Amino acid sequence: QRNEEKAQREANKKIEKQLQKDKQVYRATHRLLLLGAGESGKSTIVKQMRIIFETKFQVDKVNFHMFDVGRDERRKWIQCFNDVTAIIFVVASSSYNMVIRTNRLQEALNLFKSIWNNRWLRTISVILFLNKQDLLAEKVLAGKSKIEDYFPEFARYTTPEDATPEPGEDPRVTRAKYFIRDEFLRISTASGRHYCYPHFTCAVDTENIRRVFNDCRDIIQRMHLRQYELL
Amino acid sequence: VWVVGMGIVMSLIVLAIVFGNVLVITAIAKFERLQTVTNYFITSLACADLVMGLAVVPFGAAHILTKTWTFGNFWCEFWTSIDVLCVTASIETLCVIAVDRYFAITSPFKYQSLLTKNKARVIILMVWIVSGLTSFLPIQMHWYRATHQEAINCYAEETCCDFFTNQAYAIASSIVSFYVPLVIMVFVYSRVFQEAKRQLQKIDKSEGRHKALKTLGIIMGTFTLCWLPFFIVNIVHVIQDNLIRKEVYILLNWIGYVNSGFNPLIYCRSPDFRIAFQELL
Amino acid sequence: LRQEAEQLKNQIRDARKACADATLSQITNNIDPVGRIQMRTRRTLRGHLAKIYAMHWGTDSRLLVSASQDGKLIIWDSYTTNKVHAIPLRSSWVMTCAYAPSGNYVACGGLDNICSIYNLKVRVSRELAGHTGYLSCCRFLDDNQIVTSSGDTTCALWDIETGQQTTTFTGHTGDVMSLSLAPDTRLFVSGACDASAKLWDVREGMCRQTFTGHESDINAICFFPNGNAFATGSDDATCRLFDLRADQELMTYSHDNIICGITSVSFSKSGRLLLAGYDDFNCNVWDALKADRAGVLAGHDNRVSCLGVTDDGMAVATGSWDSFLKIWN
Amino acid sequence: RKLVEQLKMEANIDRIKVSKAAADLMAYCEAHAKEDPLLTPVPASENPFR
Ligand SMILES: CN[C@@H]1CCc2c(ccc(O)c2O)[C@H]1O
Repeated sequence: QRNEEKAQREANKKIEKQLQKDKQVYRATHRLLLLGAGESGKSTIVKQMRIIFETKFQVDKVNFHMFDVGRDERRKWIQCFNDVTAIIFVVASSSYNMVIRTNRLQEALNLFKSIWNNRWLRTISVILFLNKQDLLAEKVLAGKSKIEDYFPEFARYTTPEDATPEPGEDPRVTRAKYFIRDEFLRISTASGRHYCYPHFTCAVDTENIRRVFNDCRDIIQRMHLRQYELL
Repeated sequence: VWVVGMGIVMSLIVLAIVFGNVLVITAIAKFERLQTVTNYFITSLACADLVMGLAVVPFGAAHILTKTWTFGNFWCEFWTSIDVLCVTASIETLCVIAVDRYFAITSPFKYQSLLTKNKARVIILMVWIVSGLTSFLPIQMHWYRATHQEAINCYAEETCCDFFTNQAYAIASSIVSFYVPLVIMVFVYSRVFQEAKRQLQKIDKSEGRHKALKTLGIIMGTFTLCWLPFFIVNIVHVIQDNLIRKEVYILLNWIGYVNSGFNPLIYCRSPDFRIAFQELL
Repeated sequence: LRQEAEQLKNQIRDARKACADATLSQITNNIDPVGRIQMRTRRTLRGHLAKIYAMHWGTDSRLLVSASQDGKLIIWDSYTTNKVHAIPLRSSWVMTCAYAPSGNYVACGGLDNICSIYNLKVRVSRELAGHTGYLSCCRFLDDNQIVTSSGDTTCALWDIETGQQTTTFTGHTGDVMSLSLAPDTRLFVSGACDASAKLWDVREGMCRQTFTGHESDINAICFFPNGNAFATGSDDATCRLFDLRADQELMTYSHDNIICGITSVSFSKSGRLLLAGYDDFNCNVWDALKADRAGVLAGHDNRVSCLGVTDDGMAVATGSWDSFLKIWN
Repeated sequence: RKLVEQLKMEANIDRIKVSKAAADLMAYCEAHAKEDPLLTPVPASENPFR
């Protein structure tokens, strides 16, 4: 009879209403991904943001979701994350001297190259964090491992006068940190749908949440501007 | 000879408007990937331009070519009402599109919640309701008619049917249709340009080692240079002046008309729209 | 050490070369072509939020199950278009889905490493865990046994009540991305990120045969209805049809125009048509015996991610990243 | 390790000529061709979707 059809239509209407409510709840939530090395210190960034592992935090009444995929050398799950607003990349800037039986920083550079030139995620920006800045400063000041020993490009490298450094009270650590940043920046610029946003951060610092908020806002603004052809 | 030549231009304008707006509406409706929050406003603008180009442009061309209006007085009033409704709806939808763009750019986090399909439908319904009010209510109720002897003679005459309006109605129609949307559009586009310049400066500083000006320039030009002269002549001729001849008024009105055919080729320049048009044709 | 392995590989290569007398195309050159096929979108479901990942027709030719990145598993009635059920998933990401032949259970698992199973008579009856990596595909042998493909390069055979891995089919280099079952429950095969695609026996638990013979990244596998052959889709533009009895390749479906890989592969009821979804927005069909394309299906907004042909052969359902499931007949 | 034993087990298996397998597949496709609604014509009334 038609009673079964009427009941099925009622169930469909209820499910559609619930789906609309869920869509309203979900379209306002922004997804982020943590992609950092084991020694990169992603745990410190996770702790700073909180203050598969899913972390939810709300900034200015805007909800965020942060997913960490946790060896997996052949990353095939990366194509799943195509709707995320940005990809949070964490690389230990003090791990230049550390060697894997290829420097760890060079491995991170190769990982960044693989992520940037990915066919599936071509409109996904990257938020870059460089933890262990204090450790990098200590390593550069000590001079036990020369920055030019593993990176020959430091021979002709010069500090960029345009970039105003923080009051680190030492030109050497500033030059090293800016070289490390410029490597990633050149790798990203070698490819304008998505952008790279470097940041110098320390484990003590807790202002990373506002940095992520502002950077995601700028990412959405740039996406809209390019969609409307104003940039 | 001049009338024969004028017929070709009017026919070409009508055909261009109809073809462009029909193509835009078909592209928006046929493909489900094109449907979006802003594409609802785009298709409302396309519908308004299509109805105006189909209704008033051919009839205005017939009136100007034959120098006489064969149909009845009621049909002339209906044609004038349809013309005013369509122009008001088109310009109001341009203003609404600009407002939506400004809200999406300067308020990105709150844009998703602020604008939805229900909200877009409500906004479009409100725009069309206010346009229908401003058009039909003061026309079908004989509010716009003037007290001049010439106006009364023209209204009583069956064949000749020109446009004669009160100062009050002319001012109100102008401010409702063009002037307020002009101010809102200029403000929102100035804010959008400031945001774009800030973003360009930041991107230049960070990466190290324009387009927004050109786009806003073409949009503001094809809006202003098309509508502003007619909507300043309206107020001039209504407000204590006789230097506005009929030829100037009609020429500026027809420039405002051809603005409708100019709009779709600039408001549907997106690569997705181009791909949809290629698939359709 | 490796000398024995090299000798064994040479022996199997020689055996395969000796056994290949006349290729499939040589025999099939005297067969009538299928001809042009017109496939129309009979019904579009369009009840999803985010990109969907996998689907599975029910034992009955009506019901559907689709899993999306939105984390919602919605059961769809193809005939009526009404949504029978909507079971949310604890994990936001669901890499696959499955409909049991009984119809009383539906399994969905993803990056959570847990092959959650829902009872339809919608609560999680039991969640099966123990995989080091993410899941890729799940199939129901019966109402009490389910085989899952994991990112830890292992495939497992579970028991619902016990909740423990009855057998582990180890011995694979790359991560398995898709598996298919034989018409009977005895045999099932899977293809990994490595080009190797191996056949397995659920009882013995050993890889009886290993074909490989592909470029890289096999992403989809289906069984020929007869069960003697299975076709593998890969990230390479080609799609190949293997053979269990001959233990080697039979035909390769490649075209110059196509440069993208494969995402889902499924045969027709008679096995004459090999429908294969692509990273391009449109799916393609192939003459399984003539190796000639018959007709390109209509495209979606984004890439397709799944294929399914009804047990009755009524229609084929394709679901893309555009959150739309388009039933085709 | 166990890879050598697995390869040795895989090598020792009975195989049939590929011509026989191709002929068997062609025979199956020819015999069950009428059953498939996709390949064969589909009546307007038979089609549940239209
Ligand atoms: C057919 N001529 C009409 C007369 C006055 C008028 C027009 C357009 C928009 C308005 O807001 C108006 O008040 C013209 O198109």
